[PDB]
This record gives sequence, structure tokens and C-alpha cells, in this order.
Amino acid sequence: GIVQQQQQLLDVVKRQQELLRLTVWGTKQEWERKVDFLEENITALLEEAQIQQEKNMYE
Amino acid sequence: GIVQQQQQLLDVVKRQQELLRLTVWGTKQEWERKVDFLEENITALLEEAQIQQEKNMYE
Amino acid sequence: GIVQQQQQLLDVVKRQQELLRLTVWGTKQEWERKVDFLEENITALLEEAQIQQEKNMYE
Repeated sequence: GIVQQQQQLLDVVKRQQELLRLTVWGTKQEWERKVDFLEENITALLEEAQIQQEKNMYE
Repeated sequence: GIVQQQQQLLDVVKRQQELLRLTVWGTKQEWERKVDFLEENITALLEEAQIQQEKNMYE
Repeated sequence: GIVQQQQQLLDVVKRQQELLRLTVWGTKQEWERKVDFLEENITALLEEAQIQQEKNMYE
């Protein structure tokens, strides 16, 4: 149940991430320094969030 | 509990979607071809995610 | 379990919010009127979503 919704929210957020990399791609000195670290933290966070989904889903 | 948070995350993500359509609206050949499919997949994903919330919420 | 993933999704969404404020910062009359209310609703929603995480996490 909640684990299903869990993966749905995680895909909406996965896709929006690609969409943001796009509007940042379109938009594009200190800016591309901030926008860059955020693109890395969110990729890590998306994977930790994925690995976790795989764990809750074993149960 | 988790179902409450579930809907909150789903609304934050619902709103950001409108906000992205806006920065894409402001930003705006192959770009508007990629950015377009993402706007459709995420709308479908937002609805599947909604219909699911309605299911987990019956319990 | 689901409460762990819960906070992960809430941080990915927390970060993307900063990233959007950035592409809106880069992008930037009625536009900055719509984009503004969305930046407020989502901040409120992020906090309600946080306070809620603190509640589900007491259990």
C-alpha cells in the first residue's frame, strides 16, 4: 500500500529532477556553482531513496 | 500517519509541478520535445499517485 | 521503514525547492505573481510535512 505510493512519489520526483536539469539547461558564475551542488545532492538523495525502497519492499 | 505525510508530499510535488511548468513557460527545438514528454509522464504519475492515495486511505 | 523513505522523499523535495527558486532566480508581471504564491504555498507545505514527520517518528 504505502510502499506502492512510496515508489510513485519517488518516480514523480525522479522525473521532475530530469525536468529541472532541463530548465537549468535552458536557463544557462555563482549561480552555476549553487545549481551544481544541488544537482549532486539530489542525485545522491534519489539513490539513497531508491535503495531504501528496495529494502521496505523486501518485507 | 504515514498516509497523512503521504498526501503532503504528493501536494508539494503537485505544486512544484505547476511551478516548473512556469519556469519552463518563462524559459521558453529538441528542448521543447524533451520538456514536453516529461510534462505528460509526470501528470500521469501524479494521477496514479493520487488514485493510490484514495486506496490506501480507504483502510 | 516507510518513515525512513518518508524523510528521504521530503529532503529530495526540500532540495528541489531550493533549485527551483534558483531557476526562477535565473529566469527572472503576472508571471512573478503566480510564481510567488507557489513559492509560499510550497514552503508552508514543506513545514507541515516536516512537523508531520516528527509526529510519525515518535511512534
